[PDB]
Parts: sequence; structure tokens; C-alpha cells
Amino acid sequence: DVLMTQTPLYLPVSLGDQASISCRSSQTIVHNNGNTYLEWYLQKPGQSPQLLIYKVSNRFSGVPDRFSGSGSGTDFTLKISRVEAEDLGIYYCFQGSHFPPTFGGGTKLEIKRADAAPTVSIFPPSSEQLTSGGASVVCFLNNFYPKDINVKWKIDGSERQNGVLNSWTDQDSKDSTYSMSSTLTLTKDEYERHNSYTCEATHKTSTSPIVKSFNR
Amino acid sequence: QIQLQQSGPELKKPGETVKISCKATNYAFTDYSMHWVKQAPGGDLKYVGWINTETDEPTFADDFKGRFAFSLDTSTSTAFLQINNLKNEDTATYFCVRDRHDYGEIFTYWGQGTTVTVSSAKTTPPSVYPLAPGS
Amino acid sequence: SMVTLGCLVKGYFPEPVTVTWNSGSLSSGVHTFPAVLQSDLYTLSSSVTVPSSPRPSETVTCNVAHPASSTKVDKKIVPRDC
Repeated sequence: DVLMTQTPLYLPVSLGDQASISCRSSQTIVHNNGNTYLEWYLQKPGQSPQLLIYKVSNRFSGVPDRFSGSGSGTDFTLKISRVEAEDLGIYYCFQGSHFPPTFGGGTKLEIKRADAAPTVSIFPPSSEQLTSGGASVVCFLNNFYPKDINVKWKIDGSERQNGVLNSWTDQDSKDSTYSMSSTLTLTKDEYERHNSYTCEATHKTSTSPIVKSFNR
Repeated sequence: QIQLQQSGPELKKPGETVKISCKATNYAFTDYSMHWVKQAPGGDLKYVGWINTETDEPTFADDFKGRFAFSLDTSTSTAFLQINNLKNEDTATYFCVRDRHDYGEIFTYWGQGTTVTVSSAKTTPPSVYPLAPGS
Repeated sequence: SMVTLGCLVKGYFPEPVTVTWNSGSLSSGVHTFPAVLQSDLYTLSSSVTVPSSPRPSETVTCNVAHPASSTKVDKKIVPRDC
């Protein structure tokens, strides 16, 4: 079982920039035939894997000159030279030398931009959900960049570790940013027992986390 | 012009059984064994196995060695992937692929994918709540 | 001054659910987030930061469509005040 390992997990660049994504093999991948079967696939959003390179360097029928496969043994590197607006997606190495054929980790090829802070907003539960009994306090941390960011909930000064389900936007299309929601869900009775609810956004664009809250 | 048109989505429930198709176009369907790959939501690109289109002899990767089944109809040129005792973990997107008579593997032509979804839930409509500013 | 309203679409199955805002007239600063599983049902949300001035003025409704239930439901946002 050859564990395919790729680097980096995420690779952001500008348009027209060169990218060099790399794959690593736990075991060599020269099949008996006398050839290494390193394969590079490109999966776009909600699509299937487009073979790009084969047998290490053989770019498939139609994939551009831009896409080049390198390598020998366990180490291989695919490399674009003028990133066009359609190369973005999750790149994947593969291998058909052994059994079972393993699929690399996936290197997400994205856009790079000016780091920007989030626009935190905090909303208490609504009246109706509140009758229903549940209580969901939501926090949008929209439009920040880079994607790394961490929101902490704090009920009555105290940090609330559980009850939160998060959900991430992909690179915003209009501007290459990212956005995200963090929802804490107690029951009417839990929510009821408290006063203050804070949602601290901590983005690398600052030292002191961005804070918002509300009482009842 | 070789195409590998698959089946539409399937909202199954834990335990139920499901069979999935993969119609093969423009090539000798019995001269290239079909392959099935699994892709768990958000990534996880795993390999299910293959079935020899000639003998029908299936080959499963250690882990899909339990409830998965491979079968085919030659008088249509359609492969099938079935799953039994259906678990939650099974939800994901399954693709059928094939090579180009290279002995070592090169999954060249893939299926568009057919998602299989597992959930106890029976079609239930969303409750809507307005997020008016509170602060 | 910008006003971010939101819309909590919760407890639906299966997918998907089209969240629109102002019958599709707010195509600016609107994010419908990816659904998850609170357990066995899907939960999702959506945001729209509109200008401060017009929101309170009027016309700010959340539009969620859920094809399976053949259900269309939309809710206008109200201040709640106190």
C-alpha cells in the first residue's frame, strides 16, 4: 500500500505564475512492466478527475504544454508555468504500478490576494425557533482572507467549547476572499440561563481578536 | 467519443441496498475492465475495485471486501456497483473508470459520478428563521 | 454604514435549498453557506449586508427554495426591538 503524500495542501498564486506541486511515494512506484505510473489528475468543482500527466511525464492528449510532470523513484513534481484562470481545482497524484492504486492527498490550487480582516456580525436566536425550544446564536465572519481564522464562543465570560457547528465558504468568486459561519446551539432552557454571548474572530491580520456580543 | 454515463443521485437509508449503473459508450465494453472509485464528501478519493468485463471476475481492495458487489449486462454494456447493509459512512460519490490497454494503470476515462446519500431522514422541509440584527 | 441580516434555514432533507434575497435583487454581498449535518438533517445559513439606510426603510426578505418538499418559503426581516 503506497501512501501518496502531496505538498502543499493549499497552493495560492497569482495568475500567470508558475506552480510546482509535489508528490511523495512511501515505496518506489516502478511497476514490473519497467515503468513508473505517476498520474496527475485535476478535479474541478463538482467534477471528475482529468488525467493531466502520465507515466511520470507524459502529459495526456490535449493537456497544455504548461503542465509538466517530473520525477524518478518516489519523488515527482508536476509544474504549471503560466497559471490560467481554469487551472484552479484540486490536483491529485495517482499511481497504477501497485495494488491497490493509491490517490495522493490533493493540492488545492487557488488565488492569492491582499490579506483582509473579517466583518463579524452576531445574531441572537429568533422568536419562533425560540418557541420551538431550540436556540441558535449565529456569527458570520464574512470576507476575511487568508482562510485561516478561528472563532471562539464565550457565554457569560466563559468559553463555550461545544454546541457549535461551523461551515465554510470556498474562495469567494467575486473577489477571491473567504467567508464563514459559526453557530452555537443550546436548547431554550440552556440559552435562557445566560446573559452574554461573544464570538471572537481571530485573524492573522491582528493581535487582539475582533469581538462582538449581546445580552438578553 | 468514449463516454461513461452513470446514474442519477440516490437518497438511501441505513441498511437499504443500492445498485448503481455505468453505461459504456464507443468502445469494446468487454475488452477493458471497468473500475469504481469512491470519493467521500470533500476529498477522500479512494479506489473500490474492478470487474473483469470478460469473466465478470471482481477484484476488491481490502476495505471494500464486505458489502460491495460488481456485476454487468453485456447486452447493453453496463457495469454495476452495488452496496449492501448500507452504512452512513458510505455516502459519497462513486465513479466508474477505465484504461487504454496499458498494462500498468492509467484511469483515463471516468464517469461523471453518482452520489449515494445515506440518512435516516425522510424528505423533511427546512424551518426558516430570520437573523435580524440583535447586538 | 452597512447592515448584515441573515437567514437560518434549518432541519431540512434532502438537498438543496436555494436562498435568494429580495427576489434575487440583492446579488451583492450575499453568502449562502454550505450545509452540514446537525445530526441527521442539513443546516445552512445565508447573509446579506445591505446599506444601512434602505434596510430599515423596507424590502428585505429571505427566500429559501427546497425543491424536494416543493416548498418555497421566504421571510422578511423585522428589528424585533425589545
